[PDB]
Amino acid sequence: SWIERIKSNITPTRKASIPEGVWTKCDSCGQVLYRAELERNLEVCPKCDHHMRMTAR
Amino acid sequence: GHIVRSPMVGTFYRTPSPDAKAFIEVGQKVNVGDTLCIVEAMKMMNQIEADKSGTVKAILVESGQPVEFDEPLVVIE
Amino acid sequence: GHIVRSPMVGTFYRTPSPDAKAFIEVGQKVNVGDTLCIVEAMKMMNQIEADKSGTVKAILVESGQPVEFDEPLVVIE
Amino acid sequence: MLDKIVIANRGEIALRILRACKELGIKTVAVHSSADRDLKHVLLADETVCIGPAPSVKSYLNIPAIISAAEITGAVAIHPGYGFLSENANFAEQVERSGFIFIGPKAETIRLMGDKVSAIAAMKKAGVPCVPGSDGPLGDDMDKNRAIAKRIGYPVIIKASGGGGGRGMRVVRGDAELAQSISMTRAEAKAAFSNDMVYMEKYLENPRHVEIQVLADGQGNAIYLAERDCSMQRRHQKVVEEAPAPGITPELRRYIGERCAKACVDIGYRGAGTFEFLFENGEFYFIEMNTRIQVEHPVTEMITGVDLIKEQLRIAAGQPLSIKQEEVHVRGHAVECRINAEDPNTFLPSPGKITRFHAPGGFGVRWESHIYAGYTVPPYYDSMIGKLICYGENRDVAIARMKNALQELIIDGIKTNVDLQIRIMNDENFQHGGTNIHYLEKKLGLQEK
Amino acid sequence: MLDKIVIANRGEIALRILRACKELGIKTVAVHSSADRDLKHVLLADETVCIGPAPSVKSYLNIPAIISAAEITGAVAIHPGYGFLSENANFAEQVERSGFIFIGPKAETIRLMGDKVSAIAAMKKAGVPCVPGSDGPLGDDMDKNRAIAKRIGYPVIIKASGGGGGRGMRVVRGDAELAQSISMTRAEAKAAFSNDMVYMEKYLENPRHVEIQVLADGQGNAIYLAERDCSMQRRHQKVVEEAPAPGITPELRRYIGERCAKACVDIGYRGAGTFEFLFENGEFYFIEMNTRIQVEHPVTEMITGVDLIKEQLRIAAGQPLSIKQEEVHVRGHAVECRINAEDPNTFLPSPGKITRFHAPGGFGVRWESHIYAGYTVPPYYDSMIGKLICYGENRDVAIARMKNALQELIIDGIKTNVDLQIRIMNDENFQHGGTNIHYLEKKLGLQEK
Ligand SMILES: Nc1ncnc2c1ncn2[C@@H]1O[C@H](COP(=O)(O)OP(=O)(O)O)[C@@H](O)[C@H]1O
Ligand SMILES: Nc1ncnc2c1ncn2[C@@H]1O[C@H](COP(=O)(O)OP(=O)(O)O)[C@@H](O)[C@H]1O
Ligand SMILES: *C(=O)CCCC[C@@H]1SC[C@@H]2NC(=O)N[C@@H]21
Ligand SMILES: *C(=O)CCCC[C@@H]1SC[C@@H]2NC(=O)N[C@@H]21
Ligand SMILES: [Mg+2]
Ligand SMILES: [Mg+2]
Ligand SMILES: [Zn+2]
Repeated sequence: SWIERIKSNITPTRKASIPEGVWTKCDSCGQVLYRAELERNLEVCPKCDHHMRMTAR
Repeated sequence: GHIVRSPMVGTFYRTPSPDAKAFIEVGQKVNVGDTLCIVEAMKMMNQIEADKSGTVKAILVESGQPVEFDEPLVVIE
Repeated sequence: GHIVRSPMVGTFYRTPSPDAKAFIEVGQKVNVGDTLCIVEAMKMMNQIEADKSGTVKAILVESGQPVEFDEPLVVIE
Repeated sequence: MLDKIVIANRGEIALRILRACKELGIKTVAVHSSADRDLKHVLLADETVCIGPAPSVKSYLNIPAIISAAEITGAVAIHPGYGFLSENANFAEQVERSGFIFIGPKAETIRLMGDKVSAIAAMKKAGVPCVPGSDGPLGDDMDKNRAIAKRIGYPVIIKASGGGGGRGMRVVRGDAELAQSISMTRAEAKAAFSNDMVYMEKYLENPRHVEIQVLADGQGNAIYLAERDCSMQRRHQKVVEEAPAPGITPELRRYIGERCAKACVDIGYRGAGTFEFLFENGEFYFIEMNTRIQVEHPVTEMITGVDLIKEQLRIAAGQPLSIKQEEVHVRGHAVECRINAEDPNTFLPSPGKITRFHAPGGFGVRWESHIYAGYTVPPYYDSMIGKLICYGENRDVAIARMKNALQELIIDGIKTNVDLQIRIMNDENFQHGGTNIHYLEKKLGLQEK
Repeated sequence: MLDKIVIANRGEIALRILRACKELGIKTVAVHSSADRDLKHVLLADETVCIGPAPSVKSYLNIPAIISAAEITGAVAIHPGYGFLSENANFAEQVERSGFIFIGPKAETIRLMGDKVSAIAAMKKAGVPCVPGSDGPLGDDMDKNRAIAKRIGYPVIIKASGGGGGRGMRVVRGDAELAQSISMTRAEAKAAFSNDMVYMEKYLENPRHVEIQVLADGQGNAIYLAERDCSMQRRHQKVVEEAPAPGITPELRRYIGERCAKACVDIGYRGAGTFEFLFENGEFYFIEMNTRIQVEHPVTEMITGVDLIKEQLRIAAGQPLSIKQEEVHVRGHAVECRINAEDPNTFLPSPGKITRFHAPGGFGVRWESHIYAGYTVPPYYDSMIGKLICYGENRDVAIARMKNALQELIIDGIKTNVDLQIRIMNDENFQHGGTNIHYLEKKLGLQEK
C-alpha cells in the first residue's frame, strides 16, 4: 500500500561536484543566485533589488 | 517546547570547520539569538538561528545527514 | 404483513383469459390456498399462490407489466 | 544512459515521468512541496525531497532549491516536464553549468524560439510559412500601426512575444482603441512574463488549430510524428484534442513534416518539440513552438507506438535517434479529454477532498492522473487533475469509447468538468470532425434577457 | 447487425461485453442474480433482469430463465461469454430453435469438439498433429491398458473427454494403481460433467503450453491471429499469459496458422475459438479446443489491434470476415496477470467487502475488472475479480510495466494473489521467457521438516 508510506532519509553520502564559482549569496534577502547572471545584471540581486559591491573599473 | 527547523535543504553539519567545536551543546541552555548548526548548500555554509530561549532538551539530528524544509533539528524547552 | 412475490420472470396478467374475471379482488380477504395472478412465461400461463391468510391490503402491480423474481406483487395483512 | 534523474515537476506529468523512468530502469528522485506530501508519484518514489512551503514561488519556482536537491541526491540530469520551469532558458543554462544535464533543448534555442517574434523570424528564415504581420514590436505611432494593419488586413491581434498560457494577448477590432489596447497588453505582459515586447499579427476568424510533434537529437537527425488537432479550445486553452486530424491527407502530412524536419535541422534543435500552425484552405501559419513535452502527448504515442518520454530520456543520454522516417507508422486515431477540478460553468477552481474515485478501464482507455480516494486537492496550483484517452480504430469508435468511459468515470467530492465533456461529445458537429477553433465559443453563446 | 443482445454471463466478461456493445451501438440486456444486484455492468445497463436466487444452479444455469428474459426484452441474440453456458451444446440448440441467434459455434461443432476424444479424432482427420494415445475410451482390461501405455510410452494420464476446468483428470505413474485411478477418474467425471467416458493419452514431463486463437465465419473464410503462451499454470489453471511466445519464429507461426485455418475450414467452424497445443522441440500436440471467447483474450487484441468481441458480434450478425490473412499484423508483446480474491497460499476464497480500490493506469496498462469501492464480493461464484495487462514493445518492457502497475495497484479488505504475482514477476527464469508448464510447481516446492 503505497498510499501509506513513510519518508526514508536520502543517501547519507554521494559524491557530487558542482563547479565552485557559479553560486553566491545575498545576506539582504537570502536567495542564492547565479554568479554569471548577477554579473550580467550590474551586480544587482534580482530578487530583492539590493545593490552590492562593484569593481571601480 | 520549541524545535528549530532548517529553512533550506542540503548537507548538515555541526562544526563550522572540519576540525572545530560544535556551535551548541546538549544540556546547557541557549538564548534567542544564537547559531546552532550548519546546513550547507552548494558549498556555501549557512548558519541556523533559533528564536526562543530555553534549555536544550535534546538534539534530534546527527552530523552529515541531509535534512530538508520543516525538519525538526533541535528541541528547546 | 406478507407480500406475495413471483418466483419466475415473464409477462404478468390478472385474468387467466383475454376476457374473464381476475382471480382475486382488492379489499375482500383471501386464504392461504388461492391463486392470485398469472405470470406467463414462454406462452405457458402459470399460477401464483399465496401462503398466508388475511385481508388484501393493496395491489402493487398492474396487468401487462413484466415482473421478476423477488418482486412484491400483492400485500396481504 | 542517465543513471538517475530528477522529476522537476508535480502531479500527472510527474507520475508519468516516474513510470517511464521505472520502465527504463532509471532510478527516481522526487522533489515536492510541503502541501503535496501525499502525491501519488511522491509516494511511489525512492527519494523524496521537500524544497519549499505551499506557494509555488517559494517551492517549485525555486531553482536554487531544485539544484540543491539534485546535488544532494547525486543525479546527473533533470526532467522539467511541462509547466513551471519547462521553458526557462536561464534554468537550462544554470543546469548545464551546474554540472548536470538538461532534458530538453539547449538554452540558446530556448531563447531563440520561446520569444514569439524571434521564433517567427527564424521560421521565415527556414522557409516555414508564418502569419503576415508586423514582424517586429511596434512603437507609439498609431499611423504606422494602422498602416501595417491595413497592409495585412483587419482584424488584427496584439500578442506578447514573451507571452503564453492563454493570456497576455488582446484582439483589436478597430483603430478607435488600438493604442490603448497595445499599451494595456504591454502592461499585462510586464506583469506576467517580465517583458514589454508586444507585436502585431494578422488575425483570422475561421482557423483550424493544427500542430505537428517532432523529434531531433541535434546531430543532423530530425523525425516528425503524426499531427494533432485541438479545435475545441476554451479561453485559447485546449480541452479536447485528437490526432491525426481530419482532412489532412498523407500528401500534406509528408509535405509539412519534411519542412518541419528541415527547420529542426537548420535550427539544430534537440529534445521533444511541436510546431504549432493555423490551417485554412491548405495554408499553414506557424505562430509558436513549444520546446517541451506537450501536455497532449498521449494522442501521439497511441497512434504511433513511440513513447515520447523514452525518446527524450534516450536523446538526453546522447544516444542517436533509434527511429527513422520510414519506421514511423500512423495507425489509428485518438481523442483526449482533460479533467479539471474547476467549476463546470463559472470556471472557478474547487479544491478540497476527493471521496470516491474510479478509473474507466477497458480496451483503448488510458487514464493519466494521480488522484485517489482521500487525496486532498491543494488550492495552490493548476486545476488539472487528470488526462483521459480513448484510442480507437476511427474517430467514431474513439468518440464512442470516450462516451462509455465518461459514463464509467466517477469523481465525487469536488466540482468537475465532466458534464461539459459529455456535452462536447454529444455535439453533432464535434462528432463529424473539423470544427473551427471558436466552435466551442459559438456553442457557448452569450447573455440572456 | 444484431439490434439487441443478452449478456449471458456475469462479472468481468459481462462488463467487457457491455462496453463492446455500447461501442458498436448495440443496446444492452443485463441478466443477473439476486446477490449480484450491484454489479458494475448491471448498473451500467439499460435493462436489468433477475433470473434466480443466489446459487448458480437456480440463477445462471437456469436456461429457461435466460430464454424467458431474452423473450420479454425482445433481443434477437445472446452472448454467453466464457464459463457457465459457454460450451453447453444443448443451450446452443435451444437458443437456435427458440427463435434467437447463438453468438458462437453451431451446436453440432460444439458436440464434436467439446468431447475431447472426438475433437482429437477430428483433428487427426484434418491432419492436425495430436498426442499419440488410446484414441478411444478404454475398458476394464488392465492388460490392454498397460499394452497401450507401453506402446505410447510411460508415463500416461487419464483425462475425462467430457472433462474440463482443471479437474476430472488423473496422472498414472505405474500399473500398480492404473485400474483404480481410471475408475475413480470415471467417478469424478460422472460427478462433475455427467459423462463416464475416460481415455488414455501419452503424458509428457517438459511441455510448453502454446495455443493459437483463430476466427472463422463458417463461409469458407478462416483467419488466425497471433499465438499465446500460458507457461505459468497452477493446478493446470492459468495465472500468467503472454503473446506471442518466445522462440516461435514467424515461419512456424505461419506454418501452424495455415494448418489451423485448414482445420477450421474442414470442420466448418464459426465464432471465436482457440486450438490448444503442446510444444516441444518443434512438435505441436493438439489436446483440446475452446469454442468460446477465451479469458486471456486481451493479450491478442493489444498485439493485433483487432477486438475479438467485435469480431464475434459481426460474425453472429452474418457479416463476412472484414480482415484477411495479410491484414493481420503482429506488432509487440503482452503479459497478463489475473487477480483473484483467494488466499495467497492456501487457495481458499476470501469473499467480503472491498474497502479501497485503485486502478494502475498508464501507457499500455489495461485494467479489466468490475470491482469498486464498497463492492461486496459474493461467496457464490468463481474467485476471479479482475484481469490486468501491460502491453509493451518487448517482453522486458512488458514485465517492467507489470511490476510498476502491481506496485501501483491496491486492493484492500480481502485477500488477494498480488504477492504471488510479484514473486512470479521477480523470478529470473520467468523474465527470461520460455519456462515449462510445471515451472510454477517446481518453484512451489514441497513440505518441510
Ligand atoms: N494569429 C492568430 N489567429 C487566430 N488565433 C490565434 C492566433 N494566435 C493564437 N491564436 C489562438 O490562441 C491559441 C494559443 O496561441 P499561442 O500563441 O500558442 O499562445 P499560448 O502561448 O498562450 O499557448 C491558439 O491555439 C489559437 O487558437
Ligand atoms: N497430455 C498432456 N500432457 C501434459 N500436460 C497436459 C496434458 N493435457 C493437459 N495438460 C495440462 O493441463 C492443462 C489443461 O488441459 P485441458 O485439456 O485444456 O483441460 P481443461 O479442460 O481443464 O482446461 C494444459 O494446459 C496442460 O498444462
Ligand atoms: C567539501 O568538500 C566537504 C567539506 C564539508 C564540511 C566538512 S566535512 C565534515 C567536517 N565536519 C563538519 O561539520 N563539516 C566539515
Ligand atoms: C399471446 O399471444 C397474447 C395473450 C396473452 C394473454 C392475454 S393478452 C391480455 C389478456 N388479459 C390477460 O390477463 N391475459 C390475456
Ligand atoms: Mg500555444
Ligand atoms: Mg484447456
Ligand atoms: Zn537579495
